[PDB]
Amino acid sequence: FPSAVTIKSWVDKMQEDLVTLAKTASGVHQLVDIYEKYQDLYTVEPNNARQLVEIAARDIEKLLSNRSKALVRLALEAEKVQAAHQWREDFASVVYYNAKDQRIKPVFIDDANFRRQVSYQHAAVHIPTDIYEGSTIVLNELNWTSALDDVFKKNREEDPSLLWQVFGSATGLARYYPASPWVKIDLYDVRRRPWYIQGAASPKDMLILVDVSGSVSGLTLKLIRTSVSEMLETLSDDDFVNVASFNSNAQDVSCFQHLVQANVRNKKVLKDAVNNITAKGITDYKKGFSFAFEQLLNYNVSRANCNKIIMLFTDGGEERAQEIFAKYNKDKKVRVFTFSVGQHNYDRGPIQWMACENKGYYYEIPSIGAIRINTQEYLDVLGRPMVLAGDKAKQVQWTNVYLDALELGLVITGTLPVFNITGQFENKTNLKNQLILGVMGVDVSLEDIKRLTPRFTLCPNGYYFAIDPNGYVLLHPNLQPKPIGVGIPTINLRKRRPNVQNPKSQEPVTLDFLDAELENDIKVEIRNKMIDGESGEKTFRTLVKSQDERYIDKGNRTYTWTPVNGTDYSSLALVLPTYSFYYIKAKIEETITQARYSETLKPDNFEESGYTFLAPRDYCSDLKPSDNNTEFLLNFNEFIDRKTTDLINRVLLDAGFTNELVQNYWSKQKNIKGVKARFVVTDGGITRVYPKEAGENWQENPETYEDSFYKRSLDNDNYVFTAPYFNKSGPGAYESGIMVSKAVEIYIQGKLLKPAVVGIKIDVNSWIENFTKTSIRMDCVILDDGGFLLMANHDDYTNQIGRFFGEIDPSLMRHLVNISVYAFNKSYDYQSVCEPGAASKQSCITEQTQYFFDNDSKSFSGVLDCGNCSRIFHVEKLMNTNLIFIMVESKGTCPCDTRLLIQAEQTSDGPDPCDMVKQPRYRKGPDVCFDNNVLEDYTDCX
Ligand SMILES: *[C@@H]1O[C@H](CO)[C@@H](O[C@@H]2O[C@H](CO)[C@@H](O[C@@H]3O[C@H](CO)[C@@H](O)[C@H](O)[C@H]3NC(C)=O)[C@H](O)[C@H]2NC(C)=O)[C@H](O)[C@H]1NC(C)=O
Ligand SMILES: *[C@@H]1O[C@H](CO)[C@@H](O[C@@H]2O[C@H](CO)[C@@H](O[C@@H]3O[C@H](CO)[C@@H](O)[C@H](O)[C@@H]3O)[C@H](O)[C@H]2NC(C)=O)[C@H](O)[C@H]1NC(C)=O
Ligand SMILES: *[C@@H]1O[C@H](CO)[C@@H](O[C@@H]2O[C@H](CO)[C@@H](O[C@@H]3O[C@H](CO)[C@@H](O)[C@H](O)[C@@H]3O)[C@H](O)[C@H]2NC(C)=O)[C@H](O)[C@H]1NC(C)=O
Ligand SMILES: *[C@@H]1O[C@H](CO)[C@@H](O[C@@H]2O[C@H](CO)[C@@H](O)[C@H](O)[C@H]2NC(C)=O)[C@H](O)[C@H]1NC(C)=O
Ligand SMILES: *[C@@H]1O[C@H](CO)[C@@H](O[C@@H]2O[C@H](CO)[C@@H](O)[C@H](O)[C@H]2NC(C)=O)[C@H](O)[C@H]1NC(C)=O
Ligand SMILES: *[C@@H]1O[C@H](CO)[C@@H](O[C@@H]2O[C@H](CO)[C@@H](O)[C@H](O)[C@H]2NC(C)=O)[C@H](O)[C@H]1NC(C)=O
Ligand SMILES: *[C@@H]1O[C@H](CO)[C@@H](O[C@@H]2O[C@H](CO)[C@@H](O)[C@H](O)[C@H]2NC(C)=O)[C@H](O)[C@H]1NC(C)=O
Ligand SMILES: *[C@@H]1O[C@H](CO)[C@@H](O)[C@H](O)[C@H]1NC(C)=O
Ligand SMILES: *[C@@H]1O[C@H](CO)[C@@H](O)[C@H](O)[C@H]1NC(C)=O
Ligand SMILES: *[C@@H]1O[C@H](CO)[C@@H](O)[C@H](O)[C@H]1NC(C)=O
Ligand SMILES: *[C@@H]1O[C@H](CO)[C@@H](O)[C@H](O)[C@H]1NC(C)=O
Ligand SMILES: *[C@@H]1O[C@H](CO)[C@@H](O)[C@H](O)[C@H]1NC(C)=O
Ligand SMILES: *[C@@H]1O[C@H](CO)[C@@H](O)[C@H](O)[C@H]1NC(C)=O
Ligand SMILES: *[C@@H]1O[C@H](CO)[C@@H](O)[C@H](O)[C@H]1NC(C)=O
Ligand SMILES: [Ca+2]
Repeated sequence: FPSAVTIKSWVDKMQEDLVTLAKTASGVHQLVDIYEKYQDLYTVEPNNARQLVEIAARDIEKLLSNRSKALVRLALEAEKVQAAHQWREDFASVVYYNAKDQRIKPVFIDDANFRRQVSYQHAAVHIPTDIYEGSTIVLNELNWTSALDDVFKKNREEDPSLLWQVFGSATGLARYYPASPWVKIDLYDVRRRPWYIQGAASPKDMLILVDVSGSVSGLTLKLIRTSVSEMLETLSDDDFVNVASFNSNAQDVSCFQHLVQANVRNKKVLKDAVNNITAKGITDYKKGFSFAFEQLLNYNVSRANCNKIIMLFTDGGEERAQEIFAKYNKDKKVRVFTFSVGQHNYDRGPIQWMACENKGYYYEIPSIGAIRINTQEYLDVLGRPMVLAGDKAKQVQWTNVYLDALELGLVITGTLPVFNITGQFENKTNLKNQLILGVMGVDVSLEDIKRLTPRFTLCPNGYYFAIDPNGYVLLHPNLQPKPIGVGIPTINLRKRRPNVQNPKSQEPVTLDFLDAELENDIKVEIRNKMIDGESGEKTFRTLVKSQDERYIDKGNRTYTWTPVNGTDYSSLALVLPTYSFYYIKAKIEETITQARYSETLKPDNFEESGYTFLAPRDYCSDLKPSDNNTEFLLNFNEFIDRKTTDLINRVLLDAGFTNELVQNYWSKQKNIKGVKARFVVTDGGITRVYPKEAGENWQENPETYEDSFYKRSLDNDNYVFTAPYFNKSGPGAYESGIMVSKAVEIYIQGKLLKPAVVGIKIDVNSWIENFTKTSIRMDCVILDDGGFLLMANHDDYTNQIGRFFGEIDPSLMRHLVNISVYAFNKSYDYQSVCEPGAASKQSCITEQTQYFFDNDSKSFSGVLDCGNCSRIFHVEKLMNTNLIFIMVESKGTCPCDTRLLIQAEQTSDGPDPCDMVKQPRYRKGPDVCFDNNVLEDYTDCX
């Protein structure tokens, strides 16, 4: 039973230790004087936030205008060549490429924009392996499409760095220049690609009715459970659905009861509802359709207000529901596509009738295999209103982000339909002009937009970002490839085969603005203002998740936004802290001075300067080191010695200042008693570790803007203690020790600049030795921001260093959150890969529970009562630093091993989507839309 004055005097002894050891060993107060002394070699220039945003909006506008324009050239030529064709029937005269293996076998160049072998002299062709022998529908369309060869080749010379041009086509071919070898079974139908089903129709309020009566059971039900799952893959993220069965009565076997958004997530609820359909009852078709036309009302919701589709997966029946379409379809504004599946011997008579009265189109499905071809030809009917406005339907329609099939990265496509002009201005009988040919696509990699958005003048905390009218993400730096979505991934191994590659999931990567950052009632008000807003900034105190999900910091974010002045399929946001409005412009003028700076950077001097490491960056002719930063550093010296424009000027100025911490403050100390290894990480990407012997175990990412502790120490105005991983793979441990950090504030003529982070990596053993000799002059735990053990007595805990305290003594920690200090948050990360459960690596949703300090008052006294043992806590925060000191009495007396508070990530389901739809997230759909011309002429279907 200790006493509070004696404890607080003893905490203030450990406070004055770790602070004074930090100020002496790190050259923090010495390095400011280095930055103060050289008042020259600067002109500190502002960022201005705004002026950055309007300039970077004009380049993202011109990039989508430069490539977009090319689309018009491919659409104008493709149609021109299509008029003069004359339909050859025999083919004894053609020579294309067939990229899956007369034909061509050309030369290949290893090229680096494509990261792959390209040709530049031919287009390649992908004919899906369901189709082909020479069948003169395919073979004739290789004829006129060969003309687009000159115009594909034209646009590389007009503007380089174009990625894949592509003409998709309604018969399934793809010509794409540059020609390249296509990447056991290759499924890949181009007509079901999100970039085709997007610019091939207008958005869609679908409603799927599924006959679940007693007559569908058997084969013809199993084809409906497959075909709805193959139907819903043809929906973009502007399209809405619902799935409704009918039988005796009617019901929306989905758990939604109205129309939903057809996200990645909301389509998964439907694929578990459809796969648990039972089959029993009596068909009636009158309680069914009258439930279908009510759902396509409900204006209450927030539908898209466009092509209304009722799709029908019945088997058969003798019921023309004539009393219903006269009730609801007098104005003929609901297209009804009807499918009739399986090999039932029923009456297909009425089902053909329902679709040819209601501008529909009857389809038929014999078996599995016809499912992929039939449920995509339903978009040729929806293109019928678009072709009748061919002067003004050629807008450009950009697709929201998805992974390329050729292995390029995240790419965004621009699409434009190509329509059949073969009589026009002469007009003509005009027989089948009411169908499109295909869609021209032009890719942009998001790296090419990131080339436009420089992330190296703003503090590593600052970053650009961009939101598309459905409230999803182009440039938030928390995206990364790998698909996202859905929940706990159950795979049984008791069902698979020694066979097929388990297909590649054409799903797009749609991250929500509320699920990249932390959800807050201000950032909602930002997004709903940013999604259509004209201009606005807001400065506020938020929770900022740290880059590795250990920690939560609290800082001031001043961010602003503006729309793209051209297209409206994006709007940008430059994000800046309050201490990053001013940056350092390098300005070096003597040419001897920067020559001496280059001397320092050579690897010959690591005994004198130490282990210097130089972050991978951009210039003319270099690469990305695969951990061989030594190879990058030698290549970088070859850049200087050939030189004997601002990144090259900054790093040379940065090395010259981090030199004078070594040769003037660390060379005069020479292996201090304590510490373990001094380190300096700056922006400019020069991280130096002084001794170089155990500094080879510096296991951190040398790119400083991706670096996990550099960003944290800029926010806090004091010492930050990081706690290392436990086991981690390897020796970061006792062998490594724990770290200290403090950013470096600079006082130029009334301004605030924080360029550098200076740190110490504390020896674990020597700081044990003070900690126990101070106690002779009881169960003590040093515990940081986040519940991680830094050190402790009792020596069963020192085998744990860095493990979260909830897996040590949870009864303290479940208590300690319940009395404030420390609170938490729980966010979701949609892209974390984990292992599949029970019934190798794939994507899943993980929870992330991150603990952090709440109030002030660094004195928390209180008593814990579990039962029949009680014990007394004295929780004391150390001042001017990031630490809690806890005095807990006697593990010893009887335990309470109830459970564990567990950090790290746990595989979980998402939020409840049945409740998430109720009050959904504000959004705005496009404005065009095309439906119901007077002409049309519906006399096909059949
Ligand atoms: C915990 O262990 C540390 C060793 O890793 C000890 O740190 C050293 O303590 C010395 C005295 O406490 C300091 O000496 C002082 O150094 C300054 C500048 O170097 C001189 O101006 C002072 O004259 C000198 N003191 C005297 C009496 O001459 C060491 O600088 C210091 N090491 C560092 C890196 O700061 C801690 O003392 C030890 N904790 C306790 C409570 O003993
Ligand atoms: C599609 O393929 C056909 C052939 O499979 C191409 O037709 C060919 O077109 C060229 C020029 O239009 C013809 O050349 C002509 O030759 C005659 C003599 O034979 C000459 O008098 C003309 O001055 C002209 O040079 C060629 O004969 C013709 N081939 C056939 C079999 O008729 C057509 O060009 C292809 N389409 C595209 C867009 O490339
Ligand atoms: C663009 O639309 C036009 C319609 O104006 C399409 O032209 C027609 O295409 C069909 C293809 O089935 C041709 O039918 C074929 O005619 C030959 C006679 O030479 C016959 O032997 C075949 O059995 C078949 O019936 C039709 O002739 C043709 N119309 C004309 C005036 O030539 C054209 O196909 C569309 N473009 C594309 C790429 O689909
Ligand atoms: C959405 O639809 C519901 C129907 O479920 C509407 O609720 C009806 O509102 C009228 C108002 O004229 C009342 O007379 C009815 O009694 C309501 N129905 C029920 C079952 O109570 C609702 O008004 C619609 N609009 C909104 C915004 O919710
Ligand atoms: C596109 O951006 C331009 C400027 O880049 C905007 O022009 C502004 O026009 C308003 C009034 O219409 C003026 O008050 C501003 O001074 C103009 N801005 C500039 C830069 O001078 C234009 O408004 C933008 N387009 C739209 C549709 O808002
Ligand atoms: C990264 O690249 C450098 C090349 O400069 C490697 O350094 C050489 O490594 C080999 C094998 O370990 C040694 O035999 C040489 O003596 C090293 N120096 C030179 C100048 O060749 C370094 O080992 C590479 N790192 C990794 C992890 O592969
Ligand atoms: C994330 O943590 C913040 C910590 O501030 C939570 O915000 C506080 O929540 C409590 C209880 O909900 C309120 O009493 C406080 O007034 C809130 N403070 C502020 C500034 O809003 C927030 O609720 C947490 N969010 C989640 C999803 O856990
Ligand atoms: C726009 O296109 C022209 C045409 O080649 C090109 O020179 C220019 O660099 C493009 N703009 C940008 C920002 O790349
Ligand atoms: C139907 O299947 C779904 C998905 O597995 C499940 O949630 C639901 O409980 C099932 N219903 C019945 C009656 O088995
Ligand atoms: C935001 O700025 C104010 C004024 O400069 C400062 O006092 C405050 O500490 C900052 N907020 C945080 C969370 O640090
Ligand atoms: C990780 O550390 C825990 C200590 O709780 C230990 O039980 C486990 O075996 C370690 N794993 C590896 C791979 O070393
Ligand atoms: C923990 O917090 C909850 C929520 O405020 C409260 O109901 C409960 O009483 C607290 N626990 C104790 C032991 O007071
Ligand atoms: C923060 O929590 C502690 C818990 O004891 C309390 O003493 C302190 O007053 C709280 N601060 C505020 C501002 O409520
Ligand atoms: C605590 O006391 C109860 C009776 O009040 C007794 O039955 C129980 O065994 C005791 N448990 C411990 C752990 O002391
Ligand atoms: Ca039936």
